[PDB]
Amino acid sequence: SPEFGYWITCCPTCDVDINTWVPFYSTELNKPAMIYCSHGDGHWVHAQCMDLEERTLIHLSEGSNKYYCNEHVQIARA
Amino acid sequence: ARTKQTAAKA
Ligand SMILES: [Zn+2]
Ligand SMILES: [Zn+2]
Repeated sequence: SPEFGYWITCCPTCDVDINTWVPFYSTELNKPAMIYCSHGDGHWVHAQCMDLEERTLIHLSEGSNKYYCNEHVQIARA
Repeated sequence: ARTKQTAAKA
């Protein structure tokens, strides 16, 4: 179910579907890795849908920076 | 940044 937050359509180009997904990152088991976007009220995106390389995803995860996804990072922030 | 499924676990 999408209610657990993984098997969702995360963005207009999202390719992830529970019937066809396969592991891609070294840290994945049976669920896609995701990252939190701070735009608006916030939302989660699949890392692979953002075209994040593993090293980049891990660097983001180990740091304290907020993240803005590819759809929202270019929107001016008041 | 907050992430999910980014660490090895046991
Ligand atoms: Zn996606
Ligand atoms: Zn976003």
